[PDB]
Amino acid sequence: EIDPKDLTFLKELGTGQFGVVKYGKWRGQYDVAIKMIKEGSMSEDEFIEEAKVMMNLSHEKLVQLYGVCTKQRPIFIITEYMANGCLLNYLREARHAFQTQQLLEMCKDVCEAMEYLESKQFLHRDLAARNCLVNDQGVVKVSDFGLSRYVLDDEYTSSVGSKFPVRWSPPEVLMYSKFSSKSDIWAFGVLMWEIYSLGKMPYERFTNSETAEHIAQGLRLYRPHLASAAVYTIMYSCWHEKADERPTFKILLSNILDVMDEE
Ligand SMILES: Cn1nc(-c2cccc(-n3ncc4cc(C(C)(C)C)cc(F)c4c3=O)c2CO)cc(Nc2ccc(C(=O)N3CCOCC3)cn2)c1=O
Repeated sequence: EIDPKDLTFLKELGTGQFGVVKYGKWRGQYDVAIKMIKEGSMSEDEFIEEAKVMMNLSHEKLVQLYGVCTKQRPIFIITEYMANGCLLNYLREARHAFQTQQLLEMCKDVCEAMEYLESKQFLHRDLAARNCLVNDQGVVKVSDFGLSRYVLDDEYTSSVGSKFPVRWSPPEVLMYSKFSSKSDIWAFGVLMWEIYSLGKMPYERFTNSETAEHIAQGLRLYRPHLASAAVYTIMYSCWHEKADERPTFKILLSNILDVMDEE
């Protein structure tokens, strides 16, 4: 529990599923981001109970939760501040002129975070470049893990809703609501595709509805130009039609390290 007397509100950082997020300082010293949870957007009591478990998730590649303000409304969520914002927009800025080793290191950052979540049996459920952030050193960290469970908007939570992450979801989620570790694995493969494509929309010439068909029929994202055969094999291995034949994040991490050594 953070005391809101110890916060300031300095600049807007944009809006997400729960409303506005601000940059400010905590204790007059520490940079933070502050989610101000919009009324009606969150299952607040459930989140408050889960925040207790989320306070114990800590890894260098996970955005760090500093605390919450829950003796008031709106509730606030206080985290690590990530100076370069979301990965998706960062990827899309041509000035960065990334080398492919830098792209692979972004995949590795995310894979490390995801291996830690997997070790805790904790699903993200919306892993995608829009839900990763980049700090002032260029390190990518996974954000907003587990928070999909508290979203009240049916357009997000329904698998045929307009906001559901269709292009990041495996067939068994879209058809049956079968969420598992292996559904985050599928999304991670799509995220590597986003990274190697410099932030293109997956299935860029298809709708959500056409994507769900394409993939249920066995077809897959093409190799981005910047991806070697070895990198494409890694992302592609995340998309096996049999969930149980997809790798774990531990295996992915070893594969990524091997390719880094090879390249
Ligand atoms: C910690 N933090 N947070 C956000 C932030 C802000 C708005 C929304 C969200 N967001 N994103 C996804 C999401 C998903 C869900 C589910 C439930 C759908 C998964 C639930 C949610 F609450 C959310 C959610 O709030 C976040 C990330 O949390 C943004 C941060 N930093 C910056 C820094 C710079 C700039 C910028 O302006 N620039 C200018 C151009 O150069 C680059 C930098 C912008 N932001 C930050 O440090």
